[PDB]
Amino acid sequence: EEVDHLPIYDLDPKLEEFKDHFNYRIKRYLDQKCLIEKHEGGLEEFSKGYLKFGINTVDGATIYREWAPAAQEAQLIGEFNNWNGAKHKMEKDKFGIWSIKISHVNGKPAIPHNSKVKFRFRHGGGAWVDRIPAWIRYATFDASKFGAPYDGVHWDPPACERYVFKHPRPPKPDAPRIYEAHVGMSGEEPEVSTYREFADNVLPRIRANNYNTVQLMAIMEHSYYASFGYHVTNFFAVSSRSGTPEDLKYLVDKAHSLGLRVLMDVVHSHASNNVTDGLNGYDVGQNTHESYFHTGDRGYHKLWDSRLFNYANWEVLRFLLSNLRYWMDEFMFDGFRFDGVTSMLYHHHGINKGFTGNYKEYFSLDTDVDAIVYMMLANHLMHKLLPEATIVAEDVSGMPVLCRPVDEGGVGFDFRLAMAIPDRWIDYLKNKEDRKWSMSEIVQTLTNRRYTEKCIAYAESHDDKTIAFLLMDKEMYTGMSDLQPASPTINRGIALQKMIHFITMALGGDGYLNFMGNEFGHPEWIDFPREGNNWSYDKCRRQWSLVDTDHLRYKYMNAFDQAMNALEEEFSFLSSSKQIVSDMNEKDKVIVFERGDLVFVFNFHPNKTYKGYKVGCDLPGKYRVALDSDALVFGGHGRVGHDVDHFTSPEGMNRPNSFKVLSPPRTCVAYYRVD
Repeated sequence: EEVDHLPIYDLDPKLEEFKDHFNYRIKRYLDQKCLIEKHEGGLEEFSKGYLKFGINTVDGATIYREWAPAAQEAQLIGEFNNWNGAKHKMEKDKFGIWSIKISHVNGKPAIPHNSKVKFRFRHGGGAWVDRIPAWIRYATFDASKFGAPYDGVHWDPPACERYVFKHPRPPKPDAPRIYEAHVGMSGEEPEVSTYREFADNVLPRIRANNYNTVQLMAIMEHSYYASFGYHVTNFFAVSSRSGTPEDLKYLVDKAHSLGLRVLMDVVHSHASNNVTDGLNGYDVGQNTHESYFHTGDRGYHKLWDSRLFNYANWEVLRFLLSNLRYWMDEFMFDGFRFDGVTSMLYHHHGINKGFTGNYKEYFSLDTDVDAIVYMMLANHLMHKLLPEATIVAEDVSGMPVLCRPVDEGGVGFDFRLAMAIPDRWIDYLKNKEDRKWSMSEIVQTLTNRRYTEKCIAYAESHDDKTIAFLLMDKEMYTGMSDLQPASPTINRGIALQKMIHFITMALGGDGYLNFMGNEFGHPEWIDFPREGNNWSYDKCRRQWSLVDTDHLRYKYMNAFDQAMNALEEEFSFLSSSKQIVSDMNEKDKVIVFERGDLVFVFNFHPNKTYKGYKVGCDLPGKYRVALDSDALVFGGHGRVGHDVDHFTSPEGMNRPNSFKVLSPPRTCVAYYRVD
């Protein structure tokens, strides 16, 4: 009844044209939520699946449950029964759920902590098929033959071997300033670094640079390291190559001790096609109703060579929804990024598309209502468990109401990534001479967004040449030493890196993201150990020594990043709806804008200094430098006086006031009004 007028219609009048689609979508959501409440005691109860599935201790007994309707026989095997499951046969209920209850022996659990287990089943009268339980919380590999392969590990450490959280979740910041990181490649050494090494060495740097949030990639277990965490095998398992689940808790608690929020990459967009180690091992040709995945084309993602979930399946909803609670409750995360949302939103998965902005592309028979219902239930659940959670969507398409609350009719995400921004910088840096850069085009890319929804801006992210390397290339290996004066190319590259980051932050959105190393213009690119590079770890690491060495110039880019984040912390401009681009000067290559209380002046001209350049502002009074890219501490030339007063003159009777500034070439300066 109330689904006749969704709040989203008042927010965007164009949406009402697609009332039929939203009618269908919202009713599907309501129906599914009602089913969950009727049969499973609500979303909060339904998402406690990990206390029911996998291996769990109960009074005097151990219970193991596994959903496998396609099997006719099933047993639990492991080191505990010498890999013979004859005395540990499971029984199958009418819903295709297999169970076994194993009595304690002298009050001791039958399956020792840190011991290997497998789900053993037979289908169609064939040989035993042995898989890792779908709800396993840890899975290890032996670096001798295969890889790998992986072993499911019962993780239930005794009291003195458990990590106990000491610190509370910090509060939700006014704007997320996000440091995106991958633990494995976070060390200096050409090796897989560990959770504890990241916590102890990298977390302090993140805090020192004034980030308030960590986006932690590659946590969900993945057998293929080069997948960057995207191709998940064991959804409930902390990736073992960097340590144990207790090591991850240590990392999260340490982040919290430093006042940092932690979000985890949630990959619910697909599953690895790895048959031996992952969920795909449960597909034995059965109907989709009896699988994690669709069948035929709908079951396969061509681009990711991966399997695609049937989001309408009861057990798939239990699995995924419980997975969210698992990470949130057990590991104390402050939220998540859902990766591959674009693929989830459409049956074509947005592959090599192509989105025009026409609403017909968003609301049609290509819209995946199954997946949207799941994400709606997910967002309703997560924000109920943790009201201050931040949930980010990775969506390139620009789907309307993706980031409006479920109660409005939206999908329920808090932020989307501003995924169009990095493409603009790449094209400009690779293909366009500095003199042909359009100031309006830069502004368009940064500002052409949905203003009823929040976004996280970033100049570059993982996936290859960095902005700094596009700017400076081979010259970085010699030119970054302060032992000789900077060349014109080094001076240009350092200047523009700061400017590109700063305009992206200030104009691009309502939050900011930076990938590990890019804050100081880390050289080269990221390359994981693959077959095509002969399993090299050379570019699968971070050269912290570059930023730690005082006789290098990376410190200059790092200092600016620190100051930029500190500036946001002081003035709160990311969380301000006041955004006015007052000057786009194509001839002079100048952009002037206001964000919140700050007036920003960007001079992209290669060589020209503008004395007494008139810039518009809102409030009259006395202005001074708030942040100056040309300061010597940021490796600039020190041409802009920080103690210089800039008095305003009245305008009118398109800004009401103005002052005059000095603007040297390739500089960005933010000015504030003196109280």
